Amino acid sequence: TSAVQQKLAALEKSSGGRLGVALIDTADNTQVLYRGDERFPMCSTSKVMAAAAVLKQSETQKQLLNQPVEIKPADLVNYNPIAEKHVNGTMTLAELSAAALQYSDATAMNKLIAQLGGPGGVTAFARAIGDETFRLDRTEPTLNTAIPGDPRDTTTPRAMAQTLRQLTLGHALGETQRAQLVTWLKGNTTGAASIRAGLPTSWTVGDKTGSGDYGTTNDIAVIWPQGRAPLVLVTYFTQPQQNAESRRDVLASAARIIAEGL
Repeated sequence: TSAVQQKLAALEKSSGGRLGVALIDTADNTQVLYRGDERFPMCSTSKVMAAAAVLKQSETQKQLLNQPVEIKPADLVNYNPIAEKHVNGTMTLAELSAAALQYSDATAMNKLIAQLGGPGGVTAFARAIGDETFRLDRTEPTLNTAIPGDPRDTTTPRAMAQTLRQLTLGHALGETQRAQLVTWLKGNTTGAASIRAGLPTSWTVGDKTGSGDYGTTNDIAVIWPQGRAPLVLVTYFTQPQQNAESRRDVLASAARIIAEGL
């Protein structure tokens, strides 16, 4: 095993949970995995797939991103920092995608899932871009529940890193849509303590964090270092106790191991 794999095992051993990591280095297309084929609960990170799936709808539905969507009182769920300002008003699908990605607005995610025809529509998009692993089964606020061994709303680090790469660096989206997804991810407001905390400040990062119960603490990132080609990094972490505390710091450590070791 590599020095990196030994460091990630040591990190998990000290962490009080189960760690999954996938790194793709687009310089030479090498991949480094830790528990890369085990399922982990996604929580907020599934917002990337929903926003992307709406971006893909917009490739053929002109002006879709600018369509107003009513925010109704029944839509409010567990964390609504943007949508709670718009009840009985409207937000466009672009505003909903920005709110879900950059603030982790759960109401906004439920509107995106509904725009796709439910959780099966988000999963259908994953299958259409070659992700056979991702599954979304539920909606907010139940997506924040991360019961050990439950395969609902899970993916694997390997699959999530491949999909994230195809969405941001590859050809899964149209050029305008890919750029918009990357812009949204670079403007995330919730990631300062997670992968970003383990990276040199000069590197450009787009990411989506997530957290839920079982102390589930996640982050998926695309990283443009200086001096080398971009990287894609996924870090999932979940713990055995239902009310375990979030460990953004473990994700920062995994990011540091990768940034220093590859």
